Amino acid sequence: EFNPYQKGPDPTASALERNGPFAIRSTSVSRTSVSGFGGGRLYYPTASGTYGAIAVSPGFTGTSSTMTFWGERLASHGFVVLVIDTITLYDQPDSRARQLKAALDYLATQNGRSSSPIYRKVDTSRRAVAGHSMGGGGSLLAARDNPSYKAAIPMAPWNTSSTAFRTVSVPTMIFGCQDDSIAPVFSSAIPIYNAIPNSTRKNYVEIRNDDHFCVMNGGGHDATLGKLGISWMKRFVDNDTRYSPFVCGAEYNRVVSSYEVSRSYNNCPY
Ligand SMILES: *[C@@H]1O[C@H](CO)[C@@H](O)[C@H](O)[C@H]1NC(C)=O
Ligand SMILES: [Ca+2]
Repeated sequence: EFNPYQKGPDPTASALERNGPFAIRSTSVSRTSVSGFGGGRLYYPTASGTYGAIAVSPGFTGTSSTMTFWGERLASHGFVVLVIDTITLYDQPDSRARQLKAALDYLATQNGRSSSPIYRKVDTSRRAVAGHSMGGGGSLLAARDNPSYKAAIPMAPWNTSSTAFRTVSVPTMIFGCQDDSIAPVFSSAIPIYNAIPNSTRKNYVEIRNDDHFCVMNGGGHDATLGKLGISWMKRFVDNDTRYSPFVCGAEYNRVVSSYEVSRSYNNCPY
């Protein structure tokens, strides 16, 4: 009933469909300054406090630039977000899983460095992952291999075998793009959703009439996907149950019965 991780005002649909109440800054993380991952783009609230840490991976030949929406939209709702670049454009999901792990390790280190823009902004104990395509698989692999992680949002996950995810205990929200021809939802995203233990808080939202890149910068679903992603991270990274209506109740139903959505699965309520 006391939630120490609680931040921002009581959520409204309209507030969650746009940049949040937290002023943010971004800096880049040079490839040369890190091993474990290929650098990337760091977004953080300027307000004093410690926030959940979120690492986001692009997919095959993907760059951090294509997911800056996720950096800005999540950070502005009260998170520290690192959208990574990979060691190589050709890294497979198991590799993207290690890099997400290492990027989260990096944020924890920088959190103790008085020179860092994120000095004392990172709650080391509250970590989440997300990613596009092979980055989505990577995010679910990292969540499997780091069960202390609070949340995973695989977005249009590629074809890591759904078998690999039968022991995921980390609350997982999967985005699908209905007319994805690169990672068809019916053979890729949906079997992964179904492979996750039913005791694991989970959710699948499928964007109607859109392709593999419907979740990326300019995909055309900033309002709805952002609102779902913010709500998933708030719910599980911040244990903020004010966000339940947006993933399980009235405001989720609004979204998931809307023309924008072609499929919806979940083990609600939570
Ligand atoms: C998991 O839940 C699904 C969806 O309701 C159900 O089909 C399946 O039997 C459940 N799995 C187990 C192991 O009970
Ligand atoms: Ca689109």
